[PDB]
Amino acid sequence: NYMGNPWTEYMAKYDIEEVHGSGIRVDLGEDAEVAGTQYRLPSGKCPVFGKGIIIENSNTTFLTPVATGNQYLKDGGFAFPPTEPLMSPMTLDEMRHFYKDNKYVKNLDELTLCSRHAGNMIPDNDKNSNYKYPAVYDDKDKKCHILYIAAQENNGPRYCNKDESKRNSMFCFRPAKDISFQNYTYLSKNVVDNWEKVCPRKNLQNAKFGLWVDGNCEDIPHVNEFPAIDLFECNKLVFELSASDQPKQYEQHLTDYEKIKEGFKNKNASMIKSAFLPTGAFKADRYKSHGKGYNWGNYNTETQKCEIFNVKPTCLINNSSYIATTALSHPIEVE
Amino acid sequence: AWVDQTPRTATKETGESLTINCVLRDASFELKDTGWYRTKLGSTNEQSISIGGRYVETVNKGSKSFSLRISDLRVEDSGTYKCQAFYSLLLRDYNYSLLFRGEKGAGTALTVKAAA
Repeated sequence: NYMGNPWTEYMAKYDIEEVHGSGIRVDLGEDAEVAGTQYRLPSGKCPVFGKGIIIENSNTTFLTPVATGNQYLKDGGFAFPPTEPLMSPMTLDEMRHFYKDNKYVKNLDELTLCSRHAGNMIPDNDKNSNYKYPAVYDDKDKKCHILYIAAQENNGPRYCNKDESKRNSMFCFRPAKDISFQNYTYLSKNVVDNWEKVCPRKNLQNAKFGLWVDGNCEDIPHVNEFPAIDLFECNKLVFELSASDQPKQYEQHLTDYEKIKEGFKNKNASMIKSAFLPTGAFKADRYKSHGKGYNWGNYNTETQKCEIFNVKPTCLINNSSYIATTALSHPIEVE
Repeated sequence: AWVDQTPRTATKETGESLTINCVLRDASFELKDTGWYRTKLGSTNEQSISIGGRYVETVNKGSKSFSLRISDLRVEDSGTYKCQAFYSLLLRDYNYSLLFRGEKGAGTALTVKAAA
């Protein structure tokens, strides 16, 4: 009779579609209005551990400031250009000093502080706009980097394929959990201040996700199995298959409507402004995953198999050959 | 920095007047722009006030202070008012500038009743 589950509270933080509510590989869960025009943006309530963007055919890394023709590189990355005074990038001590008169903000955890700090950058001199920029925090540097470019992928292999191919291309890139992003966290404007309690972080040693069925934790019924030499590789796989908000109808020669659809705001000449807009039977929501995807994996350290699945788990099985991992989780860290 | 907002509370009669003063205190940069927000008594949603009509703003950029005067007060004006400061940022070249969302006052709890 009783149909409750004593696992419910413990497992809430693996109910990713609820706590996170957006894409993970690619997060463009919300739309905000800037100066009349509507743009897509990240909106994930949880930090994405390990995630960064890989720029294809460029030396330049993604936390290098965007191209303005000044100090960092030419072609540049995704980060806010230098400013006076410099709000980005900014260290932990530097942030805590800037917000020292604000009791709530000055005591935030490093990750929520960075998202909040980023939240303070005004889009295109629009004072009352809901549009806030995402950000990446680096635990080695202790540096919050504010992202000027909120798009996370553009690489249809018609232009992008060698790594740039033809005569007049501009930016090819994709989200990844590269080994060099291990200390990075991708932070949307919405990262909650209580993430370390409601969001995944560390992978679970000697644990396997399961389903609560008739007072019992049973195996996940339907999993897909991939080879994975180590936990990192299983995490990369889960992250590759996780909730995506990418326009899964990808274009060719990018039109302005398709530019915005990828989460582009500025073609840098000014703002990207659609004259016809999305119209008809579209809803405007056909690429909002709301956190729906293959967000979880059961890594078997013995068979080297990454058992990946798209239903939320509702208990844990004790099994010494397993590590339970999520697409939000740290690529490496185990508890 | 922090923004000093007065008064904290106001009990007014319909038709009366209210001035909310705000001061940007220990601020490295100058006041570049300002905004005003209100949560109506009944809602939990803070919303943009539209300056104009009975809502009149003065901004003193020299002294880093700004104020909102509401005249001919209406019950519908009731709620908690917050002012917000914005700072400027020059990109290391130019000539484009960029706004930054600064500190916000602690609020003004305005109650507006008629006679009885």
